[PDB]
Amino acid sequence: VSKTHSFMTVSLIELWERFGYYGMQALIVYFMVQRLGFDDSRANLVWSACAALIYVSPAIGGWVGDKILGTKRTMLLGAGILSVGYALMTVPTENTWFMFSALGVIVVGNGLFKPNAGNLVRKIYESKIDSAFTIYYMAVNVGSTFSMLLTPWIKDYVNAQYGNEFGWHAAFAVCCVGILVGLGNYALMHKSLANYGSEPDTRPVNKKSLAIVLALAALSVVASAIILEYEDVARVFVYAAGVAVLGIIAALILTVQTVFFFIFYQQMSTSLALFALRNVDWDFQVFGTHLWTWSPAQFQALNPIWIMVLSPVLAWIAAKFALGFAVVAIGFFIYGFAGQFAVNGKTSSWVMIWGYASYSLGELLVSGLGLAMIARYMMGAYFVASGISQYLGGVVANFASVPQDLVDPLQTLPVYTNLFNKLGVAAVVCTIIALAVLPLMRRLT
Ligand SMILES: CCCCCCCCCCCCO[C@@H]1O[C@H](CO)[C@@H](O[C@H]2O[C@H](CO)[C@@H](O)[C@H](O)[C@H]2O)[C@H](O)[C@H]1O
Repeated sequence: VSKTHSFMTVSLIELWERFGYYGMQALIVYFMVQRLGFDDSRANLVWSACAALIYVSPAIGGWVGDKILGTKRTMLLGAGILSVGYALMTVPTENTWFMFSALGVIVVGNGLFKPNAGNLVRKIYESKIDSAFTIYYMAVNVGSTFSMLLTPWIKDYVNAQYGNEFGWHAAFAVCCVGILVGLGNYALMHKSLANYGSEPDTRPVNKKSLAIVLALAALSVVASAIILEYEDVARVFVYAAGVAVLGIIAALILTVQTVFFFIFYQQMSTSLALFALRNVDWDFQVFGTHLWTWSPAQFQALNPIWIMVLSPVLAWIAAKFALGFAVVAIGFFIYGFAGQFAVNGKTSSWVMIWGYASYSLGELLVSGLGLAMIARYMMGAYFVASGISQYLGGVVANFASVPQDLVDPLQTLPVYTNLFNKLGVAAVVCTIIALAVLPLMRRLT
C-alpha cells in the first residue's frame, strides 16, 4: 500500500500498547504501597526487578519473532498476552501471588511485543528509518501522556463512587481496554498496512513451535512471579546477570553511561513518585489562581508532556551525553531545593514541573544517543546492563525510603531531598565522566 501507511499502523498499535503500559506504571508502586500493604523499600525493589525483567525480556522475544514465529505473529501474540496480563490485574483480589502472576504475564507479553513492533518500523523503511523512529518515539509519548493522565483519575473517581476495590482494578481495566483498542486497530489495518515485514511470517505458523513457545512462555510467567516475589531471588538473578554481562571497545563507556542514566531514570517511577505523594502540594496554581489539583501519580505525565513540548524546540558529539547529565543534575537540584523554598511540610508543585522539565530535557538529549549510536558501531549485553541498572535504580531510590509509621511530612521532606541532592551531585560526576572520555572518541576516528 504505502510506507507511511504501514508505519502508521505499527506506530498506532505502539501508541495504544504504551498507553496500557504507562497507565499501569503510573499506578503500580502506589498500588503496592497504598492498596496492597507494601513498604516502599519492597515496593521499589519489586517494581525495579519487574522493570529489569521487562527490559531484558525483549532480547529473547525479538529472536522469537524473527527466527521462530512471525514478527507480525509474535507482535500480535505479545499484544494478546499483554491484554491477559492487565485482565488479571483487574480481578479484585489482594492476593500478592495473583498480582505477581499478572505482572509475569506482562513481562512475557512485553518481551514478545516490543522488539517486533520495533522491527516492523525498520522493515517499513528499508535513513528515513530515523524519520520513522523519531515519530514513533513521539507516538509513544502522546499515548503515555493520555494514560498517565487518565488512569490515576479513574482510580480516584471509582475509589470514590465505590469502595477501595476496584478503584485500582478499574484503572488496570482501563489499561486492558487500551491494549484491546490497539489490537482492534491493527486488526482493522492488518495485511492492509503491514503487508510485507517479518522473516518467518511468509508461511503458516508452526504449531510445534507455537506449542513450545506458549509452554516456555507459561514457564517464564512463573519464573517472573517468583523473581518478583522473593527479593533474594531477584537480587541473586540480577547479580548473576551482572557478573555474566560483565564477563562477555568504544561502545563500552557508552553502555556504562547508559547504566548511570538509567538509575536517574528509574528514580521517577519510584522515589519521585513517593515524594510526590507525600511531600508535594497537589494543588497546581498558575500564579495566581487555582486550576487544577494533581493526583500524585499524574505528576509522571509531566515527562512525556515536556518531551513533547521541547522536542519541537530542540529540532531547531557524545557531548550531548554530557549536557544530558548536566541537565538531569539541575533537575534533581530543583527537587533538592524543594525544601529551601515552597514548603509547609508538604509543599512545592512547581518544583515538580521545573524538576521534570529539566530532567526530561536531559532525557530527550540522551533518548537518541543509545540504540542508533551502538547499532551504527551486543543487543543482549545492552539489554542486560539496562535491566540491571533499572534494578540498581530501585536500590538507589531506596536511599530515600520512609518507614511506614513515619507520616509527618515535615520529617519525610528531608529524606527525599537528601537523596535528590545526592543524585544531583552524582549526575555532575557523570557529566565529568562524559566530557573526560570525549577525546577517547577522537583517538579512534
Ligand atoms: C492523547 C493525549 C491526551 C492528553 C490529555 C488527557 C486528558 C486527561 C484525562 C483525565 C484528566 C483528569 O485529571 C485530573 O484529575 C484530577 C485529580 O483526580 C481531577 O481533579 C478534580 O477532582 C478533584 C476532586 O474532586 C477536584 O479537587 C479538582 O478541582 C478537580 O479538577 C481533575 O478533574 C482532572 O483534571
